Amino acid sequence: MASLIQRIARQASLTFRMQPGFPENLSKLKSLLTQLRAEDLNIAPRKATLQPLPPNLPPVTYMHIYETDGFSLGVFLLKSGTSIPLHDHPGMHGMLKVLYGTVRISCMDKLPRALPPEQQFEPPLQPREREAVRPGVLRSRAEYTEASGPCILTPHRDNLHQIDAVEGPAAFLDILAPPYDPDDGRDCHYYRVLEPVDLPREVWLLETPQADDFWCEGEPYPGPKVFP
Amino acid sequence: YIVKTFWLGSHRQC
Ligand SMILES: [Co+2]
Repeated sequence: MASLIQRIARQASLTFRMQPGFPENLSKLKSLLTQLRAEDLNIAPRKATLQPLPPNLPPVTYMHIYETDGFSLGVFLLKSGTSIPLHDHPGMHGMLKVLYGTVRISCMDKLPRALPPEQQFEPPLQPREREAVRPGVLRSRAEYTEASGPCILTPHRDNLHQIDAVEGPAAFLDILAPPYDPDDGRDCHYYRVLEPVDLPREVWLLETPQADDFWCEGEPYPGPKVFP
Repeated sequence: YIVKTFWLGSHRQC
């Protein structure tokens, strides 16, 4: 009777309210996301324009569906050739389900050891950046479509990720638990992975401001609404 | 401008 997106929201609320019952609830939530299709959200797949992106439009947009104190639920829509740059989710669980298109998701974690003095990167770092670089581990980098299962991240594993739209636009549904809360110490930090002068392998990470060419704007969510 | 969002934290929305 209830729409699939309402059932997902309900199950997310039960799951994220590890306490007893959490794994069975998380498994049921993943099984619901595995069934989700773009049409269940009234989102038609978007295909490439083959035109350059003008400076006034954002590379990525976001449709909000619902949020509680326990989780946030929405859809990111990436235009051709865009990314959500490498970022973390402090103390946070996250799920992602591709709705259309193909994304490449690179998954890493922060490992603190000092950079060895002889160590060298290309492009070279400024002195303040050499002091700030920290070790990380690159755990996976694979492509996902709507036929893949959901991708999961936790506070302790795969907590850093980068999402690239592959050969055209792509969109995914995300669940984040708890949501970000900058006033409470849970913000979104961006990072650069540095190339010195396969998986899992050790890398070097540099926290960095949000890129000048990345931002995300809201757009209306067209699908069935989540009701209290 | 900076907006505090549930989905991307402190986000520069421009
Ligand atoms: Co993320």
